[PDB]
Amino acid sequence: SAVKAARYGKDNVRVYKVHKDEKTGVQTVYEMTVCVLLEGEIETSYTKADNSVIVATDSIKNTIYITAKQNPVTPPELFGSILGTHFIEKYNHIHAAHVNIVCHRWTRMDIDGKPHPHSFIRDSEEKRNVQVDVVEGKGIDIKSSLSGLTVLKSTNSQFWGFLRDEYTTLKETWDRILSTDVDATWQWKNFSGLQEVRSHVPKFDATWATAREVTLKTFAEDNSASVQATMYKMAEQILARQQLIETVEYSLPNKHYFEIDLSWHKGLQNTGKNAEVFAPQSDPNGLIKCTVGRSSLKSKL
Amino acid sequence: SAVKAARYGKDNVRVYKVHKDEKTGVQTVYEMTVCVLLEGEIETSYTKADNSVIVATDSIKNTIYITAKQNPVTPPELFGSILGTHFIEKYNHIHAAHVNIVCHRWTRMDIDGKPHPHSFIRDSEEKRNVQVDVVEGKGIDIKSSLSGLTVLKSTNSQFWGFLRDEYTTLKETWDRILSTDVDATWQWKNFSGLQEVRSHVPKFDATWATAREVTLKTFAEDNSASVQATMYKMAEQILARQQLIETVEYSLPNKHYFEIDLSWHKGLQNTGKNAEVFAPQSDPNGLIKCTVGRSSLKSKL
Amino acid sequence: SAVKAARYGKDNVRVYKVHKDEKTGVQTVYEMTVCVLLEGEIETSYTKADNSVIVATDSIKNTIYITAKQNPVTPPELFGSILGTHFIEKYNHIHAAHVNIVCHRWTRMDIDGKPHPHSFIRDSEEKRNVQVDVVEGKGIDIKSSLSGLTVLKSTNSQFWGFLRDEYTTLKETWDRILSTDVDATWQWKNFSGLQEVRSHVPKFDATWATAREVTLKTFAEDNSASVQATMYKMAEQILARQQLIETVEYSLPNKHYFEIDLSWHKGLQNTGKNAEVFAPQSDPNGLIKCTVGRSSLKSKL
Amino acid sequence: SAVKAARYGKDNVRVYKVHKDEKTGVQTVYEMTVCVLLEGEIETSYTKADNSVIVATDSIKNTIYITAKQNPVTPPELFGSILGTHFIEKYNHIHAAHVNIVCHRWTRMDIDGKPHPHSFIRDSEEKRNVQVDVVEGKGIDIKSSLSGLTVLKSTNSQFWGFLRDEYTTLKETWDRILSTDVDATWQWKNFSGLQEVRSHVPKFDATWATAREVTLKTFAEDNSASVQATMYKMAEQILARQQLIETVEYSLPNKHYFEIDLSWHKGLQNTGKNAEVFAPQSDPNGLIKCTVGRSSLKSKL
Ligand SMILES: *O([O])[C@@]12[N]C(=O)N([C])C1=NC(=O)[N]C2=O
Ligand SMILES: *O([O])[C@@]12[N]C(=O)N([C])C1=NC(=O)[N]C2=O
Ligand SMILES: *O([O])[C@@]12[N]C(=O)N([C])C1=NC(=O)[N]C2=O
Ligand SMILES: *O([O])[C@@]12[N]C(=O)N([C])C1=NC(=O)[N]C2=O
Repeated sequence: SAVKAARYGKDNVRVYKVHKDEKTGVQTVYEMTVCVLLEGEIETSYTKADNSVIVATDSIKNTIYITAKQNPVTPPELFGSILGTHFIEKYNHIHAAHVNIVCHRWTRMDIDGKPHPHSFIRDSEEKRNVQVDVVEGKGIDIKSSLSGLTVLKSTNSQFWGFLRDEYTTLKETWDRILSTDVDATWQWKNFSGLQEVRSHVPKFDATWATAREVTLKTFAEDNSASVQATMYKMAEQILARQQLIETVEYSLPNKHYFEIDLSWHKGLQNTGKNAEVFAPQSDPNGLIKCTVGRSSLKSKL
Repeated sequence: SAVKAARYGKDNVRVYKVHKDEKTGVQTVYEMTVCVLLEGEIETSYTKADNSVIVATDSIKNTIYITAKQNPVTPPELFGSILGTHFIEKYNHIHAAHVNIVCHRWTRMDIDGKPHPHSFIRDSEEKRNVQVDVVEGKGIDIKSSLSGLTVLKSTNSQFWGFLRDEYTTLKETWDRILSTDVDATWQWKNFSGLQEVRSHVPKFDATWATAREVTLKTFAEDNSASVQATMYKMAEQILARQQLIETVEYSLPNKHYFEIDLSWHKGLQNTGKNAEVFAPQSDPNGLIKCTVGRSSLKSKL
Repeated sequence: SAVKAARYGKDNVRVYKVHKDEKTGVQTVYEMTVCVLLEGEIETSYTKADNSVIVATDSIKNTIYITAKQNPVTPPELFGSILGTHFIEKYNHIHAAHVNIVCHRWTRMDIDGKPHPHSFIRDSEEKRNVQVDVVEGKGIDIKSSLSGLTVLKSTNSQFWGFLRDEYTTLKETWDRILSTDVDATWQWKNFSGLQEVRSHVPKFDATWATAREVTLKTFAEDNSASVQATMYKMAEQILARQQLIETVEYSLPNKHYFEIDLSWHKGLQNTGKNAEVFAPQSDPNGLIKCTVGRSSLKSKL
Repeated sequence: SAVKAARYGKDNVRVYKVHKDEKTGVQTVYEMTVCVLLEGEIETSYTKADNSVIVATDSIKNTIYITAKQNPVTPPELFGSILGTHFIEKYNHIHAAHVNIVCHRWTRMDIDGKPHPHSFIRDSEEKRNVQVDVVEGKGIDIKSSLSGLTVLKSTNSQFWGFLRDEYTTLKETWDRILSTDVDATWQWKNFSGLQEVRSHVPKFDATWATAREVTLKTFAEDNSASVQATMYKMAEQILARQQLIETVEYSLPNKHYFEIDLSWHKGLQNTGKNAEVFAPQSDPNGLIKCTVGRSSLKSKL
């Protein structure tokens, strides 16, 4: 036998950081969950009980907290790049660091119409995430995402004109509920190293904000022909607004809300135009995915 | 043997309702999870295989949807009262109905600064709940609550002066993080029936809003001596603002954020006044409870 | 305002203990999650910022680990009684201790047909639990339970003869699937203190084993008329087999498996006698409860 | 813009099937959760609101149940292959089907020492899974796995000789607890189509059983130098026992159990040789991965 692939490290490292402005009194908090997995010349730890090649996962944990103490933790694209770069620079035999960060929301409270200097609310379980792959000799590859953004529209969604054969029971509809949990990912151009990442720092928060804005406005305003058609519109707009991202990926469940025929009970009308009460379905669910990039076709367009 | 207590029914009934204003185009959505459990002269279903006394749980489910079609689903205190009253009135041998409702958030989206007529966001997993116990001959007992309201303050929390003995290792502190998930319950005066509940309908939304407002403002503004002291202040204020509630209950976890001593690494200072990076602890957690009512002591106060 | 009820303590305290027989080499492991909440003369911690009356939750945590080091952790009824007794004896002003223990399964592995001396498998997420309420001057009240015991039978369950009215759509059936997650609780006679608990120690494991055995055999063998009828049979048998328990409680979901009519597709027959493929329903679910005790009726039986 | 990748279908489809032997009375149950995602000439559903190319997810759901009615659901490798093959054969424009199956345990109950003909227990949340990728013109690629197999050994695990630098605090140990949740995957040689899959049907259950047996015995018997070293031994043995699998992958968390120093309390000794009571850590956790294949090195071995 031989080792074909290996990576190891510390997962589920919860990290909080506070910034205190002593002049103004305003405090700002950040909370994340971090995973760092390393690759390199480590195969003998598996094959020969050679622990000399292992940077202990406990040490990786320590390093996450030390790096958070010594650097900004925002934007997460930067923090992840600093953290991954540390491992491949510090350890000659480590050649890749894979850093995943989930950022948790702590939104400043407004009390009596004024932002409070040191109190926060988890205003959504929506996350902002990064996946930062730092590969020695091959730069830094970053995927940024938002996830757990749960939305519903009560009309202006349709689904008709789909294939119908002997496996089909679904009725066409010109007016349905559409609800999803949005997972949207934008993948950046490869960066050559940490200096290039730093050179683009403002673009990270700006592009996350664009992605979120476009997602919400397109969902709300598109009289949707399908999940497929709507998500594509989102992706094409995000690509148009940031030239440093190469692709946009969406993964969207179709969280079904079924009509309830009540006509068996006193002739109650609760379908079609009279549909008011629905049964949300926990499972199963449609699942619709696509990755959108920029065109390179010049004929047969 | 004999049956000492029994109740049965349908749990986890997911319900959506939409209201459409055809004049304005504005749509409003409601989503809940409902449980209804019945009591009455049902013991022979357990002891004698007598199913004649069972209103099938499937029928209870149907009844939840029919009742939602024929009545408002808001405020949940009213919906639960209508629903519970139905069972004890319709079925002579059913003498209590226990209705639990969890209301899920669907907050209207603002798009380009304007409220959208038919698009919504799950802006928090915070819930608004009711427990409505409709007992034949003994009226309607309602407990209203908010739950899953997750908050954090980064300073202006203290904990010192606690008992110290041979089991104690905890350091006193004059400046710590305080974070919790708020579960707050207000219990209403007994109502004689559905007419009395209806007579107080506006008070339900108003009292939920007061409870939420008081919770947030007191959390944010109290330079807290303990979880105990802060929660008591919340409860006393809510009681002062609604004379139809008899008690207020809080159940609050103390979700610990531990300092991380980094002085072993290059003399890094990350404790006390220099504490910036903390380790959120998933478990264990303090758990602090109290039920507050109005005083009746006239001496030794 | 005044404090009407209060309790506080530490929740979610994970505890492992190992026993090592140095003569044989056999090791035995125990893992639990513990909650201890205290009551007593603590109201001034809420009303007056008086922390002197608070035994810190951190200290309660320490005490759980110290007590586990100094005593057996099995049976959990005993451990919980020792632990609760400690708080009301050690602290004059603490007058009740409420101890909840969830015991996690670590079943010894059999390797090549022989029990391994120090390797274990989580063979089920089924739990064994206790609730031990130690109340100064009023002894020790113990509720023991098993929970998360998930079972299914593919026939020999029926449900017919239930009430039928204008809310009813459910078809009678003489052959259905029955599946549940069993939560069964037995409540012991009040014990006067720790000596009386100790005097009955062997009965705890024996009664848990009886409850489990009776549950499984009755589920498997009863040609069930309803969940109600089957659960009652379980309870009556457990009461008959242990005179020191006063009541038995079951709480059982009816986890529905729906037939799927496929006759629209090539005349496929998949209902009634030809039902082979079913759709498990995640929600909603029936929920059926009862508490059974010993009879005291002497007439009209 | 253009579509670079797309797939869509139905997720979270719960499926039960029963087999009834009418001669013997013995019934056997199967329960799974299924996901099927399709690829093909579908880009215009995203770019042009062309629903004609969409086989509705609802129809995919119907097809899962129909296929389960008309075919064996075991082994899952076969069922997934039949199901995926159906989509690429039935629909000219569909060119890949990605089928994921999670199989849930229903183990026959033994009652009074005899296997019961129609009653079952969920004896573990451990799963058996498959990922079957059916790609037109490129056969069938199958990955089989077991997951959620939670184990612990109380001794005969070590971790010493790891890299030590200025980021390291971890103590070397020659005797620790080792606990994990095993996720083990074996990837089969590419199969040319459904006939080749069928030709190897007995190997699927046999190889799952080997993987499980090897996992448990190696975990129990290896005096482990590290998670890395132990998992490699598992993988090499599985490869040696089935020539039709090309690689074996393990993904193992190191679920830490920390010693508790109690020497501050009455000199209690609970470390090293006297360690009996430990604190299981929910997070963070080590995470150790490797993919093992057969060697092809002929020099510098
Ligand atoms: O995804 O869920 C489908 N299949 C289906 O049955 N639907 C009702 C869907 N709606 C869609 O928007 N697209 C789609 O492919
Ligand atoms: O609850 O968690 C405690 N015990 C304790 O150790 N603490 C740090 C606490 N803080 C409090 O506010 N109150 C309390 O009783
Ligand atoms: O509980 O789920 C019911 N109601 C119902 O509709 N059922 C199919 C049930 N089966 C039962 O065993 N009992 C019962 O009351
Ligand atoms: O993985 O958790 C480590 N790092 C570490 O700190 N450990 C205690 C580990 N034990 C291991 O078996 N391997 C490893 O790399």
